This record gives sequence, structure tokens and C-alpha cells, in this order.
Amino acid sequence: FRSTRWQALLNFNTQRRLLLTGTPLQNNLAELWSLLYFLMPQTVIDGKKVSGFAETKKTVAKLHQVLRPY
Amino acid sequence: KPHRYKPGTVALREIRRFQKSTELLIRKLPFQRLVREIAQDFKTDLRFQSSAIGALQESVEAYLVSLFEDTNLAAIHAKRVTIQKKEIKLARRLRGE
Amino acid sequence: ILRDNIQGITKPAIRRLARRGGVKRISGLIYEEVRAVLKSFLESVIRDSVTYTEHAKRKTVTSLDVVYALKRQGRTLYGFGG
DNA sequence: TCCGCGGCCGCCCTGGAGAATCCCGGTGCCGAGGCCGCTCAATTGGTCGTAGACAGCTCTAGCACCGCTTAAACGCACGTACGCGCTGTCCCCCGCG
DNA sequence: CGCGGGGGACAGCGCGTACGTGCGTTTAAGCGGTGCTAGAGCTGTCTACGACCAATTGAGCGGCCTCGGCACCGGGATTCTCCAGGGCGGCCGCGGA
Repeated sequence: FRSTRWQALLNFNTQRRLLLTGTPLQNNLAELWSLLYFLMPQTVIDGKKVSGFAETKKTVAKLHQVLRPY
Repeated sequence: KPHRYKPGTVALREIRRFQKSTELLIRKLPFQRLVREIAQDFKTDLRFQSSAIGALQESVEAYLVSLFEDTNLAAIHAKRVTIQKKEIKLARRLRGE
Repeated sequence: ILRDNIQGITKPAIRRLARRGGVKRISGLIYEEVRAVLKSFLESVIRDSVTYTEHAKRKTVTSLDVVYALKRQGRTLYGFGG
């Protein structure tokens, strides 16, 4: 989040975005939310409402059940 | 043939540029290293803030630029154009320093 | 940071500074002699600055401290803390 | 001695070329100044004082001149020797990778 | 940090004249005197003329946030300058009758 390119490449005059990665990290929902903002900036910064509060199997199932469309 | 400019040709547009532009011309981190190394002798382990450093470099830059202009005036007075040690010492002495 | 940083004002830096004075050629021994002149001026300013800092019961040196240090030079024109 | 001509051919003028110009816009960004609180010493009033020029003597030396007596200036004539002109030398940092 | 080199720093010697130094003879100041009077100046004075806190007060500020401007290249002949042929400053030399 604190990176310079986080703000550098988030304000381009481009109508479409494409992101390629090897494999996103399973834990540390911070970078998952960061990528969610990278694809397009609409999601709220509060990632603790969906998960991160309360178990691992349910947490990962909910994590996979919210990023399915993209 | 390569477009090798004669010495003193680029200087025209160069002085056109840097007379209008008003940015710095000295590396910052070596300068703060210098001011530290001169400060510890007077007072060790000084807790330097972000300020009190740019003012010193600006002041010394203005003083040395004035001295260099005076030295250029002395060199032109010496029926020449280049700088030398004697021009600098004469300009400094006539400045009261 | 504390060892041989007098070369911070480099030879290309001195050449660029002399460019602002209006000179075409800068001799080889110009760089170190103007380095010594800068060292002398900086030492003269900072001696007064640190003495004022000791007088003011202060451990840190502020910009206004060197402003007063240069004040008794006798010009005192515009600048921060003027 | 005329001068025909031929040569050393290389230099300002001309044409071609290299990089920048400082605005027209795009995109993105950037902290002045008025506005809910405020606060706080300013602005008159009354008292306090006080000293600092209005006279007034005062006092003391400025000054312009009258009348001698020199002192460097001034012109001139020659000396000379060193800045300057002219020219030659070398040099080492600027432009570029 | 490295190299080509070329305009520029630095010197050798002639010019000659431009001060510099040695001749007389001044123009105006220094000194002795002076007779005054004209400016510089503190004392009775007394008044007006400055300072400071009560009731109010306004006025500029303490803090945020919009938005018309900052920064400079897409966009680029001309400016700025540099470098290769042409006609030429002509220069000059040498030789039949």
C-alpha cells in the first residue's frame, strides 16, 4: 500500500487494466485487498468486515466465495 | 561528420536554461555528510532536524556565486577570460575577506 | 557521514558553481582552493552558531541560530527567520 | 619592362544540417484565504510629572580683512624603459563517450 | 575518468612617449592682530503632553478545502551555430624582344 507505484499507476488515462501474477498469497488479506483496488478502485478499505475477525476452512471458503467474478 | 560543437557554442543556450531555472546544483547527501562531519568536532551526536541544512547550502552557494562573479570581473580586468588562483585571491582580498 | 565528506562539494560541482560566475575555463587547482575557502567560511559561521547554541541552553541547532551567527557579518537581508 | 598566365590554390558567403523555443492543451495535482471560535490588548479618561524649550543673560570666539614671506606648481627639455602592439608558443581543460 | 585540440594564457622584443626629474618664478596661504557681535546654551517655568488600566470591541487570526493555476512534453520553423565549395584580396614570378 505504502509503495510509490501504488499511487503512480492508479491514475492512468487508460480504459482497461490487466494484471498478471504467479500466485497471490493465501494469507495476509492486505495485499489481496490491494490487488482488488489495483484492478479498479471501488472497494472500501475496510477488509475486516468480510473476514479477518472469526475457522480457517470457513475463512478460506468465504475468501474464495467473494473473489470469484474476477 | 559528427556534430561536434565548437567549445563555447552550447554555453549560450545552456546559460539561457540555467539562468531561468532555479533548482539546486549540488548533491544533497554528500553535503549533509559534510555538515555532520564538521558538526561532530564542534558538538558530537547532534540530533539534526530536516531544517538547518538547506539554509546553509543556499547561503554558501550565494556567497560563492557572488565571489565567482567578482572573480570573473577580475579576470576580464586582467585582459583574459579564464579563472585562476590569483583572480580568486584578489577578489577575496578586495572583498575584505 | 563523519569521515572525509569535504569532497561533498565535488570537482564537477565546483565547475558548475563557477559556471554561474561567468567563466569559460576552470583550472585544476581551483577546486581544492575554493574547497578550503568554503571550509573556512563554514567553520567561521558554525563556530558562532554552536557558541550561540551553548549560550541558549539548547542541544539542537536551529536555522535561526545560524541566522544570528551570520547577523553580525553585517548585511542581514531576506531569508528564513529574518 | 610588358604582361599572359598559371599556380599556392585557401578564405567569407551560401546552403545544408543538429538541438531548442516556449508557448497551445492533458493529465495530474496544490496549498492560499474566508469562516465557527476567540481574545485580548487596543481606545478613551483621568491622574501624574516633568522637562524642555520661551526668555535672558552670557560668553566667547568667528571672521574677514591688513600686511608681510615663502612653497610646491608649472612649463620645458631631455631620459628611458616598460605597457602595449605584434607576434609566437604551448596547453589542458571543454565536449563527449 | 579520458582524449583531440584549439582558442586562449603567457612571454620577447621594438616604439616611443609619458611621465619623471632638474632649471627659474610665481599665487595665494600662515601668521600677528582686532573689534566687534552673532550663534550656542542652561536656568524660573508651566503646561501639555505621553502612559495604563475599566467597558467594549473588532479584527485578525486558528483550521480546512476548491480550484484556477503549476510542470512540461505531443508539436514544432526558426534561432543558434557549424562546416564544405566559389570567386576572389588578387600576389607573384618569369621570361621573348
